[PDB]
Amino acid sequence: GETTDGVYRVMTRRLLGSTQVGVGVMQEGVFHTMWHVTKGAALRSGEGRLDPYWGDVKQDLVSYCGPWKLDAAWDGLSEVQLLAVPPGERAKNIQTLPGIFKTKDGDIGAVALDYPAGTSGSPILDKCGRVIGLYGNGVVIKNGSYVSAITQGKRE
Amino acid sequence: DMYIERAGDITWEKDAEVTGNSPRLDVALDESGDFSLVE
Ligand SMILES: CS(=O)(=O)c1ccc(N2CCNCC2)cc1NC(=O)c1cccc2ncccc12
Repeated sequence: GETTDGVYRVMTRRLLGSTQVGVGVMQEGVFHTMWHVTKGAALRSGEGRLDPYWGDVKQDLVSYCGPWKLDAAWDGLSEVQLLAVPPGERAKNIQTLPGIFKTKDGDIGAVALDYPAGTSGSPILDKCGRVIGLYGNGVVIKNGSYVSAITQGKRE
Repeated sequence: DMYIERAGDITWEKDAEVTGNSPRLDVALDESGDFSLVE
């Protein structure tokens, strides 16, 4: 399969035509997406097969072909870019200053941007081009607007 | 069977479009990976 680094669409033909269910990141030979996009199923790339390697329903993350590779963190100060890949539309950078999710287990960066559900797993980057996490898990607020965490996995 | 298609390189792009606010939200995270607003 195609193992070039970068951002990929995740598609299914199990529905009408070809439907984009989400997005993910190829880095160091490993495919990274949100658990809720694949539910941990295998993926095709050409006639290549990607098997799940690691997942966590609570983190809502999954890796294919090896361990989670993405270890950059939001600085807590500086703007970030959501590299949004919406269904049937080109990759588009959207620059924003994250808010905070406050939890009993600590503070998490969060982005207040509203994109189709099929954008689930698009990467959030820092000024140096590093993936600080994945968009598409969060919350609907008083306004009926969507705020996503900056969801990041642990590297061993 | 789900399949993947390459959509782009991962780069910072200068003069992107700039939008969204920065809310401070009290949230809880359940065992099913669902976040919710605490009030
Ligand atoms: C509808 S979905 O297939 O994308 C989906 C399925 C499942 C989940 N899960 C449920 C259990 N495990 C944790 C999370 C989340 C999602 N994402 C969303 O619903 C969504 C993603 C982006 C943006 C949004 N904006 C507004 C509302 C919603 C969204």
